[PDB]
Amino acid sequence: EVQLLESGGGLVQPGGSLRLSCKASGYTFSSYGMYWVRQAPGKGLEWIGWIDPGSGGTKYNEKFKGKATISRDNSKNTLYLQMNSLRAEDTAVYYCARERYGYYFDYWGQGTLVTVSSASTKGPSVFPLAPSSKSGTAALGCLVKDYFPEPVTVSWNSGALTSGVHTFPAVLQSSGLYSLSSVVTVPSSSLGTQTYICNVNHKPSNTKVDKKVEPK
Amino acid sequence: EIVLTQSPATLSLSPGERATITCRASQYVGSYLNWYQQKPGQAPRLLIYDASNRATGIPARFSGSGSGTDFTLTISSLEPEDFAVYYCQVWDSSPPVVFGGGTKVEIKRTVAAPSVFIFPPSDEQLKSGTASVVCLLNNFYPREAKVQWKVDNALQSGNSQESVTEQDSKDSTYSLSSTLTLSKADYEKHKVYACEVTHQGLSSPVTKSF
Amino acid sequence: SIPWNLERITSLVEVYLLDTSIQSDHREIEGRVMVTDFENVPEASKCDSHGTHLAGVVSGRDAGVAKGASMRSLRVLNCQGKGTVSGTLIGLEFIRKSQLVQPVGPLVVLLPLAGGYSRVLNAACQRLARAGVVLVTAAGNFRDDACLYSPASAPEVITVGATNAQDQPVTLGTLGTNFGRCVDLFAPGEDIIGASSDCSTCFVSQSGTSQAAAHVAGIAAMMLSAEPELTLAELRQRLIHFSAKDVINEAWFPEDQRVLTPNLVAALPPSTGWQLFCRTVWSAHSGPTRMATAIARCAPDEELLSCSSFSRSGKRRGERMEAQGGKLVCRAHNAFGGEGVYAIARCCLLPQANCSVHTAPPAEASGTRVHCHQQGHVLTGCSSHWEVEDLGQPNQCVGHREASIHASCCHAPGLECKVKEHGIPAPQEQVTVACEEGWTLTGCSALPGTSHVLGAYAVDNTCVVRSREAVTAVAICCRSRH
Amino acid sequence: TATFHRCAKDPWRLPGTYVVVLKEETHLSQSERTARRLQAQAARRGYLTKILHVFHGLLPGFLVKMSGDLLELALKLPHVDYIEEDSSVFAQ
Ligand SMILES: C[C@]1(CC(=O)Nc2nccs2)NCCc2cc(OC[C@@H]3CCCCO3)c(Oc3ccc(C(=O)O)c(F)c3)cc21
Repeated sequence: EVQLLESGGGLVQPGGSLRLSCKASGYTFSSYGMYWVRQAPGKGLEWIGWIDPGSGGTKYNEKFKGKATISRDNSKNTLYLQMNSLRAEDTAVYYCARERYGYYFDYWGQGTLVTVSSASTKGPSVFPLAPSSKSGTAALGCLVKDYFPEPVTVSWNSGALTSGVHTFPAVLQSSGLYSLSSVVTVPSSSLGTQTYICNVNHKPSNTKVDKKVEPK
Repeated sequence: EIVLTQSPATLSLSPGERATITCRASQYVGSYLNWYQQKPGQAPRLLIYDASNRATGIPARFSGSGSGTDFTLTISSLEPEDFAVYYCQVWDSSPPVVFGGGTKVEIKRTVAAPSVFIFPPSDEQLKSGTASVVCLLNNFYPREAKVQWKVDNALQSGNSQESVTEQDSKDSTYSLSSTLTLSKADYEKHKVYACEVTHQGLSSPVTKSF
Repeated sequence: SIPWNLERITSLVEVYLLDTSIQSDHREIEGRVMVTDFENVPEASKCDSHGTHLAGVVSGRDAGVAKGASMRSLRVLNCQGKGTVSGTLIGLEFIRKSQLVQPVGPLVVLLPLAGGYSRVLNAACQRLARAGVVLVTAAGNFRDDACLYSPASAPEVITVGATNAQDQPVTLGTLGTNFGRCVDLFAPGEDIIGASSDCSTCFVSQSGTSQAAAHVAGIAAMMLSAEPELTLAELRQRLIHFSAKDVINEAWFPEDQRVLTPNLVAALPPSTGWQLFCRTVWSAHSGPTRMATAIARCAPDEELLSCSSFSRSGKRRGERMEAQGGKLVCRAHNAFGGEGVYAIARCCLLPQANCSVHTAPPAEASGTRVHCHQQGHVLTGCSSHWEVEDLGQPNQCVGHREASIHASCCHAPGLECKVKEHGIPAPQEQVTVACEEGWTLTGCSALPGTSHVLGAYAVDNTCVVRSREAVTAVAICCRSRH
Repeated sequence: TATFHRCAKDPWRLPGTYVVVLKEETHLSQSERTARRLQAQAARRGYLTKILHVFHGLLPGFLVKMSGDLLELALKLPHVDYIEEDSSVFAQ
């Protein structure tokens, strides 16, 4: 089988450089061309560069000229990428793709996220979103605020509450920290009966916070 | 350089219904056009190569057509796993590769109304020195929705952030959460707070006053 | 969709290409185009640009004429598309050596190059055509007479001019397509999409007589796949028969070249027994000598059915048919003080016709008459010449009393022939008569006892009599009985 | 009896390289003997010549790289039909 193993993802300081790898297996590495394609979330596919592992011949996108460098090591079937002087616009999921000359892209990498930010690791502050006193269905949640970096996993009642749960994608605010909200819609009769807790886990900081949602 | 123009940007159809996506090349490219499918959190998948050939492990409902400048991707009957992003791709000289803009295929359900909710800042959050007001827009089909914050009958200058969930697997609806963030000083010296929703109404604001 | 140049297009056949190096890995031509060991050029993707495009024009999977045709590439042109006559001769010798090694089959040699008139290069094209090779060449892109260029001027090759999307001759600045009597037909040669040597799936638009010649070589390969025993004479007649007629505005060509240049644009119509195929050949201009002679011959495997003459001033002494090497030739005569004449022959595919000339001397009575009397013989043409400076029943030729009349009598029991006339009392510039549908024009002449006749010539199935009693255009129309 | 041929398009002429074309029935051994005779008569007069190619199968003759001064000498050689000065061909 043909596998493309990527590595080198994470946090890069603005002005810093990303250094990625792409380990290939299951084929003759020199017989196929290799590309580096990135994709910003919500946006489309943007190619970075190309290399021929046989010749060492390379091509680059004009927008990345002088900043991007692609090299190879045929002895270990590894593809290399370096993109200098990164700005916040360079936050994307980076892929290494194999090309069949004149045909198509037959194999891809798993996708490597590279986030460019000068922020530091910080645990979140969980604030409840209480159900209203005024008014058959009641909506409540909790606000996961001021954390870095992504992601945050939110569960309700240790996973016993899955119906009507909507954990929203986070937003990058002015401070450089993230903020999301997870909301559950429940029948209004089970308010005083059933207890509602949101289980927040921020793995990069090992922050596990349980917060009970109670009416005001 | 060759520019691949895809039409439409978003295709809203029902499962079982037939889907047709168009890719238009600015130059003659022959029949050397490829189609890719990209599901969320995954890498693009080869679907159609040489404008008409199905790739290895591709179901028969997928079919491609065209030669020259106009290309078409056809799905005979939409299965629920076929709702993704589709890209057309060709090779070129000056840039060695050209990708299309992308076409998102959406599930189409009956026009539903959002169950609008409002949430005041938390008690523990007010002690921190920042207030956050949340406006919930739950289970509505058309993704197009507008949220205008009403701070004592005034507008939202530039302090509002929102996020939309992915289309639900059960009822094919979307959900929105808008967050109005304010300082501790600005939260106290204002009477009423509201979020106006212009979806399929007319206008349904939901207010709160401390 | 389908490019415009393929709108008129509906087995062991090799297409040899003598051009620049080609990018054989290109998706359009890979697997079908073989790169030979041959290379003779006068000293990387710009090197392959010209050859790759032409290979794509002939056998391109998407944009080719003969989609999937087998090709063999020879390198005679460098990176700047420059070669030598000597390097081209060695390439042609390489084909002759390869023809004796490779299995027996139809060979098409595409020569999308041009230099000045070369005696050795035209003699080399004559040698290959005598071995059964179909040579397709470019007319040149010099807005000049193609008779001044080689291998365009080689009588044994198929010389191809270029036309655009509006079937108009290609113009490129002060230059453009070549023309003249040495050109056989025209073909798409402007904004031609084909294989680009920049990437293995890239397309580029190129223009020239090279693209026009590659288009005709594509048509010839499709003809030779369906009918492998077609001769060059049979293949040339079919290209002319299948061509689009009268679609070129001749005003683009110089005035003296409008009558000489064929108004034919290459086509391959839907396929759909034996029918009569005729074509017109023009001799070179005789010259200002009072005793100068213009001679028009037909191609080998072809029969000369008629002879006519033409002079721009009208100062001429007619024409005559004569036996030379066991075949009839057209011979025109210039008058004393005449600038020169053209000998115009009618070349047809009529096997074992054994055409003979029947001459009646000037009777000088009230005029000169001759007919075809043999069994199974038909009258195909009437010729007349006079030795004087200034003159004063069906199946028959009629001439002036002071002139000697000539009749072409061809043994063809399968042909039925008729005479069609049209006369104009005060003609402006020309008198015209055309054969009916299904009929083939074999002879074009004018009736004698006329004031001022410049000459006569056949344009497809129309007899054209040029002028300066009613001036009458006489057409001999033949067809097969079935 | 032998004639000389050259390109009428003067910028396309390539003097110094000539195609010596022999008579129709000439054998390969007679072509090589003529090329050896041409080199002997030129080296006797102080000229350094080079036979670039010997034609057989298509046309009898050879390709010679010599000075233009030897044309009068070469046209007088036996079995010679005509001599043609090399010229340039171009992609159309
Ligand atoms: C249109 C054609 C193909 C064609 O019809 N081929 C023929 N082969 C034999 C008869 S027609 N295309 C290729 C190039 C080409 C070149 C032609 O003149 C080159 C000559 C050389 C001799 C002096 C006049 O210029 C030409 O016209 C000729 C050729 C020979 C004689 C003849 O006297 O044998 C003649 F009376 C007229 C026709 C063509």
